[PDB]
Amino acid sequence: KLNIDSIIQRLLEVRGSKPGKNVQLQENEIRGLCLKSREIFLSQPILLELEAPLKICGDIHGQYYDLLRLFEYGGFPPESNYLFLGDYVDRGKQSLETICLLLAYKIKYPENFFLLRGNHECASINRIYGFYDECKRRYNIKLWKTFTDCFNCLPIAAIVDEKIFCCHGGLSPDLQSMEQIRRIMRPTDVPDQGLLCDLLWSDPDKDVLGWGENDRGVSFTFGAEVVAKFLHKHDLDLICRAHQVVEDGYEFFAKRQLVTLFSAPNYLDVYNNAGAMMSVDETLMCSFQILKP
Ligand SMILES: C=C1[C@@H](O)[C@@H]2O[C@]3(CC[C@H](/C=C/[C@@H](C)[C@@H]4CC(C)=C[C@@]5(O[C@H](C[C@@](C)(O)C(=O)O)CC[C@H]5O)O4)O3)CC[C@H]2O[C@@H]1[C@@H](O)C[C@H](C)[C@H]1O[C@@]2(CCCCO2)CC[C@H]1C
Ligand SMILES: [Mn+2]
Ligand SMILES: [Mn+2]
Repeated sequence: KLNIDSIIQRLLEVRGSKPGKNVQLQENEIRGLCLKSREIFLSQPILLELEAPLKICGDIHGQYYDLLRLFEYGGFPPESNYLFLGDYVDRGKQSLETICLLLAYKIKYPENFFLLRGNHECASINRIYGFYDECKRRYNIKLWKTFTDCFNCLPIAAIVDEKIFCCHGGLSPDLQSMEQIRRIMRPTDVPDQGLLCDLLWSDPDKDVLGWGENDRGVSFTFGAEVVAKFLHKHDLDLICRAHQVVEDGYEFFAKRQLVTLFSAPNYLDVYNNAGAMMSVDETLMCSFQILKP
């Protein structure tokens, strides 16, 4: 009953309009996007096994027109396949248009479009950093809770061609086998510290080789040795994550065993960072497409 094509049409109708122009979908349409995508998320693994070619994107944080710029540069679905690493809402001015377009494409192209969970796809987080307020203003809190129920079902990681491990934050001192991830049950809010918490919040740190203290006030930091042990144990070549703002949109850490992607140019209007998107072809060759602010 949900008219996906009309929703997409209206959402894309603003590409070319003055940045900031809102697209106000009906409440029933947004709830449908949430309920239908949730079903698909639960129907697919929590640890996705994808194949190149694919375009991987980092944080978007409600910068809708920048999301439109990414698609125009990388190709609107289904021209290209996409994998987003999380943090779709909060901070930006248009989290609603942003998340709705993404859910809409997930429903429209369930086998060629994927979305991972970021720490901002968490109630306790998006309640404070913007999304809740945006829903309260343009719609209502009940709709916000519907979004939360959808987010609690997002997959947590993906492996591209058995070589690239993708997640939002990073590793966990609790992560020993890939099975541990695959066994995580949904829906789930992340109520306790531990594996899922770390996957959503950890960061690589240049100072320590093993495990360190995280300035975020949650989770930990991990060094090059930790990364090395992980990659070899699971026969992987690289970790692709997001979660941290980087100047060039992308940046390597842990002696190039990990790459961080961030796709929200000029973050919060304060940073003058660029946004980036990483393209991976069938020859498992990695390439970066930058998006200047
Ligand atoms: C969000 C965050 C963290 O990520 C953030 O990490 C730190 C370390 C590095 C990071 C810096 C980021 C900068 C680049 C940006 C640039 C701009 C312009 C603004 C700003 O924006 C930050 C938030 C946000 C969203 O914009 C982000 O970019 O991260 C806050 C500091 C701001 O100067 O910094 O700041 C320290 C402050 C910390 O503050 C909150 C943190 O308190 C959240 C807290 C840990 C949570 O705890 C709970 C309980 C425990 C388990 C987890 O859930 C409940 C929910 C919530 C209260
Ligand atoms: Mn994050
Ligand atoms: Mn983020």
